[PDB]
Amino acid sequence: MITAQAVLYTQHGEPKDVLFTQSFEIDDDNLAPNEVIVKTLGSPVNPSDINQIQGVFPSKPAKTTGFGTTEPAAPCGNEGLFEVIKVGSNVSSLEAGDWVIPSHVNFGTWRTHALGNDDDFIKLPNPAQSKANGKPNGLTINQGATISVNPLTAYLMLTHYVKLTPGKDWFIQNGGTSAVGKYASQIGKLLNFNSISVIRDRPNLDEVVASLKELGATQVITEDQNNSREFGPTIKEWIKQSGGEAKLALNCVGGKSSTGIARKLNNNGLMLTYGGMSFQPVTIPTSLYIFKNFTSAGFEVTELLKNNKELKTSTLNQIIAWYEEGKLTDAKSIETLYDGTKPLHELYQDGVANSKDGKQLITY
Amino acid sequence: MITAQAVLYTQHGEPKDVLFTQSFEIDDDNLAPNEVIVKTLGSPVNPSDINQIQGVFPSKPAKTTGFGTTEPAAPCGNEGLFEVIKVGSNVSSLEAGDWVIPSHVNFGTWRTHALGNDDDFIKLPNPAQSKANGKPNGLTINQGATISVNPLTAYLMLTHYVKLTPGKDWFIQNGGTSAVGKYASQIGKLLNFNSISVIRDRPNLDEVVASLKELGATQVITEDQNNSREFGPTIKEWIKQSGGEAKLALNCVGGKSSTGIARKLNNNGLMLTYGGMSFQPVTIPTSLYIFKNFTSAGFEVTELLKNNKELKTSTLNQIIAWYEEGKLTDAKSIETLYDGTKPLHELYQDGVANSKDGKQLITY
Repeated sequence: MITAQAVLYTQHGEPKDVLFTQSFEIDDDNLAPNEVIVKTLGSPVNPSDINQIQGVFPSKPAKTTGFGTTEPAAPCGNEGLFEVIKVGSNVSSLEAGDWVIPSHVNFGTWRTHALGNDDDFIKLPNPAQSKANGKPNGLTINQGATISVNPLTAYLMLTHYVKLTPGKDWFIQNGGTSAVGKYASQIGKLLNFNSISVIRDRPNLDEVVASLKELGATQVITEDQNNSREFGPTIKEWIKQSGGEAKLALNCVGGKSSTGIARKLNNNGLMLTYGGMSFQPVTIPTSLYIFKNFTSAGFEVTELLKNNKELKTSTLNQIIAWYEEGKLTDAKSIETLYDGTKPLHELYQDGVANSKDGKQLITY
Repeated sequence: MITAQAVLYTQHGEPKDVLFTQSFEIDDDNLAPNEVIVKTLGSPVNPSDINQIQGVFPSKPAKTTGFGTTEPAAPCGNEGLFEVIKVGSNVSSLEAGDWVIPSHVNFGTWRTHALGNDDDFIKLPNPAQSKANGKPNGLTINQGATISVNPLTAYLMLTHYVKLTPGKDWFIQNGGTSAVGKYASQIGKLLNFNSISVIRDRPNLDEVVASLKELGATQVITEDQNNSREFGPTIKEWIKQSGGEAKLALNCVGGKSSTGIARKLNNNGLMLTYGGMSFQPVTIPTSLYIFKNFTSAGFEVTELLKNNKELKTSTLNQIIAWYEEGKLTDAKSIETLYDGTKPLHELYQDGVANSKDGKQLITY
């Protein structure tokens, strides 16, 4: 009998206030034919996880008594990497030792173990399988645990909405040093898309710029330069010389930044908003809508993929392969190991609180 | 040999400063086979007309000498009602006495007469023709002179982008007392679309509200109510009881107003921005994009119909029919009759200056 820990809440609110840790048991001698037991390897703290706990995310796991609680409680975390421990008599798609991620949202990944059906999971190659398949790299635990949200977000925003002509057309994005921003630069490079990354000014600007250009940003400018028309002419010349157009804007900041990148688009431009920096609405000049046929839309990967398994699968398969082939690199997470000396929910509360330091991965 | 007057400018700027009237001549004894001569019956002062004269607008008429000016000058006005007075030998589509509007922009409708091709015009039934064919009404001159932009704008925004289910679904619009707002309220009633009109508060609010409801607004609310967090439930209750959804917002104000009507849409809502007050950018909370799959787009009827004659014709025919059936009404213009005792351009200047008193129509 396995004793496991889950991070739960009985009511919505701030993670710092409502989270707690619940012990529960999994009977590993009592497996229905299609059931699978997994043990968590790592799961990150994402803004959408927090939004779920706050009660504002579109989708959230149902509160239930399934963890043996007194009141209905919901689990936390939408993504993470697990190792298959044991499978039921009718399970062929998975076996012990396999790496898996949840097949759907609301699984609850902030916990040590889970019991599910085989179709609750999507198999990733573990490093031994990648090596046997002749691939130059295996996935790391961070790469598997963070593969389902930010890399798919970048890929789908660049490919699913407007068709950029390879070698010619441009996308522009703010939050250039964010996780999704760095994925989009890399994917833009792989797809032969030109791009401008707008970033905040920093002490080590020259280093960040060179680093982002290495990742695949064609040009890197600061927010100041995004908003200066002393700097403006530089950008239209870039687009001019390429023979293409700026067709797509990726916004995760809002406010003045979103206006700035929106103004850089050519006619019939599309902006996708997939994140927002606090109390800043997306602010677009009326003239862009009326005269430049600008469109501003939203992107949220979990809603997009909810009833589109084929799209999820093909996208995920391409990200997995790009990691195996050394074509994509993740940003390093700050990893906190759960050794059982500190309550699991506290590790995740720290992760929420410290997310400003960088991506927080709780590992096991 | 016809003596004609045109309102013109040699330099962009305020109509206050730059407009003047020139005489020019039209030789009616020598028409090319496809040519037509029209006299102006009426043409309005519209926002875009003023914009072209200032120059801030996109598309303008080219500055030439064709009106016999001592310097290159441009004509003013894009909307107008004309009567055919004489056609060329190959003109079958039009006869003397026919009513026509320009088939394209940049026509120059602030003048007494025009010479063009038969394909520069679109035929409308004059009242004699409507009446003879048993129609309960014929077009007034104002209805004909203002039919090409605002009625088409309202009709197309309501029908061309999202399908509102009759009796059930809602659109919401701001600028509820604008010319387009009032057409949209009427068309909504005609097509069984529910609508909320948001309007600025006024000393005679009760009268305006009653008037808009008679035109076809289902509900009318103030910008204060639009801004009210606490009013949310009432509006949700309106939509729930209809068993429909709010699918479509029409924005011509920007700022807080655009925010307020955006928030009132159900998930997967579409906003169309077709106008904007002063400064104001379209301000949309990041959450609408990310959590409610909100889309905000533009509408400009000139670009939409630029190469879609079939759509323009189909739409125009419906507006014409409704005017004839007495099912659609225009807002009354302040009419200023040009009789030659005052320079033509001065009438239009007075029109621009007195624009806040209402739609200004210069008649002939």
